[PDB]
Formats: sequence, C-alpha cells, structure tokens
Amino acid sequence: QVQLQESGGGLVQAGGSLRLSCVASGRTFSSYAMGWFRQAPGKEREFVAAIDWSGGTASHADSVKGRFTISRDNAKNTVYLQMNSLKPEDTAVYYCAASSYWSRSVDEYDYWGQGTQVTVS
Amino acid sequence: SDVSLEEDREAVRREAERQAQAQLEKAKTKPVAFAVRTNVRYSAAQEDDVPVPGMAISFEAKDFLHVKEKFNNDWWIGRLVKEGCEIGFIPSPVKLENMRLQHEQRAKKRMPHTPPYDVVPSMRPVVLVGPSLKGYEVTDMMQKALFDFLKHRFEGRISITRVTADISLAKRSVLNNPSKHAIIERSNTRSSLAEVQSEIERIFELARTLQLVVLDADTINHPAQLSKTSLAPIIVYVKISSPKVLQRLIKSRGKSQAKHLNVQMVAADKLAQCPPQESFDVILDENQLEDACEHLADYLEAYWKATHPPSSNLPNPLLSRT
Ligand SMILES: [Ca+2]
Ligand SMILES: [Mg+2]
Repeated sequence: QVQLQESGGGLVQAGGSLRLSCVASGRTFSSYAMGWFRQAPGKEREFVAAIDWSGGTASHADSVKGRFTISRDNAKNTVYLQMNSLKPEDTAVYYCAASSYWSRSVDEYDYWGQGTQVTVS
Repeated sequence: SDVSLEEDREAVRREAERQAQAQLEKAKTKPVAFAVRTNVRYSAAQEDDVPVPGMAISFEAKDFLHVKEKFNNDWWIGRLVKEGCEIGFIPSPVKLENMRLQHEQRAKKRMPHTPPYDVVPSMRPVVLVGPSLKGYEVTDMMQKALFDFLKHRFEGRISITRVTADISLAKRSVLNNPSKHAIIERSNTRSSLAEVQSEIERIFELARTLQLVVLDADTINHPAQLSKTSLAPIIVYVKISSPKVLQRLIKSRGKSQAKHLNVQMVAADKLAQCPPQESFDVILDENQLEDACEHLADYLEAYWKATHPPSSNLPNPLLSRT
C-alpha cells in the first residue's frame, strides 16, 4: 500500500538473470494492480510491466517482451520482475508502483516505491 | 446562520457532483481502455458516496464492464457490457473492499478475500469446440465451414487469428507460479511459457479496438481448458448429439480417420458430460449448416450491439444563452 520497498539488485554487463522484488505494507495488496517502471539517467519514466489484482493477466512493454516477466505473490505482498538478456538500453532506475486502476501511465498510479538502480554495459 | 451554513455544505456537494458529471460527459467520447469480468455482485447502496449519486453501475457476478477512465482511487468511469446500459461510476477494488467491511460491521461465529475484478480482453474471443477433436477431418471440416461463414457475415468487423500455442497454460498456476521452479524457468529466454504469454498479450491487443475476435485455437477442445484463464472466451459448442451419427461421419472419412475413432468418440462424450449452462455460451445442434450459422450470427450480432452502444445525443447549442 503506502510503503513499497524494492529489493532488486545492482548492475551487470550483459546477459544476466536478476529477480527484482518489491514488498508492500498493509493487507490491501490484493486491491492494487502492480507495475514496474524505469527511468534512464537522462530519460523519462517508461512503463515496463504490469500485473492485475489476482495475477491472472500481465502486460509487458514492447521493448521488453520475452526478456522480462512480472509476477506477484499475494500471500507475501511481493511483486517481481525477472529480467533476462540485459542490454545497455536497460540502464535505468527501476520503480515499482501500485494502482487502483489498470494502466501503464505514470499519472494513474497511486503509490510509488523508492527505486533500484540497474546498469548494463 | 447555522442553516445558511448547511446550505453551503450542500452547495459544495452539488458543485462536486456537477464537476463529476461534467467529467462523465467528457468520457462518453473516449475509447474503451480495458475490460474486466466481475467475481462478485455489487448492488449500489445509498451510503456508497458515488461521485454523482444514482449513477453507480450495479453488476452481478461474472458480468463484463467496459472501462473508459479512472475518476479517482475509489471510482472508475465505464459501463456494463449489455444493451441499453450507459456509462456511470464503477467502484474500484479499493472502494469495493471498504464497502464490504462496512457491511460486515453492521451485520448481526466464534472466530469473528477474492479479488472482484479480472482484466479480460475488451471483446470476448470466440472459440469453437466440438463435435470432436481438432486435427481430424470431421471436426476440422465443420469448424472450417463456420469460420468461412464468419469471415463473410462479419467482414470489416471481424479479426480471425490462428493460435497454435497451448493457451490452456495461461493460468495463474502456471504463468504466475511463485515456486522456485518458475523463478528458474523465467531465467531461460527459451522457456515455452514465453510464447504462451506473448500469444495472450496479442489476443488482448487484437480486441482493444472492439472488433469481433475469433480464435482458431488448436489446443482447445473443451471449455475446462480455458475456464482458468483470463481470456473469458465465448465458447461455441459445435455439437453432434447422436454418438452413432458421429461414428458414421468419422467412418465415412476413410480408414485414416477411422483408426483414431475411439479418441474422437471419447472427446465428444466429454463435451456431452459438461453441464451446458456453465460450460457453453452458444450450443449449435441444428440439423442444417445454414441454421447453425444463423444461430451463431444472431448471437454475435447481439454481442456486437452490447459492445457498440449508440452515441449519446449532444446537448443542442441553441438552448444556450451565450
Ligand atoms: Ca448432420
Ligand atoms: Mg447510483
């Protein structure tokens, strides 16, 4: 809910298999659709992936289809972003955000996390 | 005066409602953003605090809602997917939660859960099942005739696509599995679930503009194979009611098809065991192909009307004072 801590990881050169992880507070986790965003060091926040309340539907960005995969455990109040085959274009700060809505737009998300830095050379 | 002050609190409320109604009018011309299938009943009540009182969208379990806009964290703007239903305010999962808590607190065991919405394609994809197993001549020839009819009958409104991947795997127990097994399978870029997930997102995208979506799904021979997914398909049961008639049909296709007689007969019997009202949206058991086609077209035309409501009349600018 109001608190989102993204465990995540650091940086790699290529390839890679990092399981980012964001934990939430409160017993309202199942009431929010969960999404991952990214902000490159000089770029705007862009949508990465989103999963709906029951975890039955997921949407991934075109630049990331196949490589990354979002999931959620409503018994652990956690959401993940399995990132595979990493590229320089993936250098960004990774944010996890909760929404009472189904969206890929930054404005339509209700709570945001602190952020986790990843870099690919 | 204390009376003149309640007049202020009321006027503030009326102005908030006027602004919410103005936002509802602006949304009448916006496209459908996404759709949800409901898992619970919501009956609008008098203390729900709807942005415009009386404009809440009540719905039953397993109804479908077309959503156009997020009003705030408690309410969306959208409509029940049903002829004659207009857009109003749909409670968000956050709002639906708090209302249940209020109902349990005023309700009259010794010790004193499920998400209400599933995101589904904006158009329910049509999937044919029966009379027997796909990949054999009897079922393939019958389904091909129906597919050919839908191309012509709904030309310009139809998007027919082939699905060779097993979309029966697109369920939470597989695609959202939190075990240490899935965490490793998601590491391989060649996990077989990648093409499954990609095919699901493609089907959602194909229905975004509200065209009729029809799937030729190779692996779906039984409605139970899709009931756990979020595709919410329209299941069309192409039925041969007499097992004996199906036998002559299969035998009439030659020994190549007569070899696999039992596996085809067993599948047809499995469909016959399905409780029809919970398993099939359309049951085609007509004697003639033309009659079966008209039945299916009548159903899909009714679905087209439910998903494509007429445009609401714009207020006559002549009635304005300026
Ligand atoms: Ca016949
Ligand atoms: Mg109402």
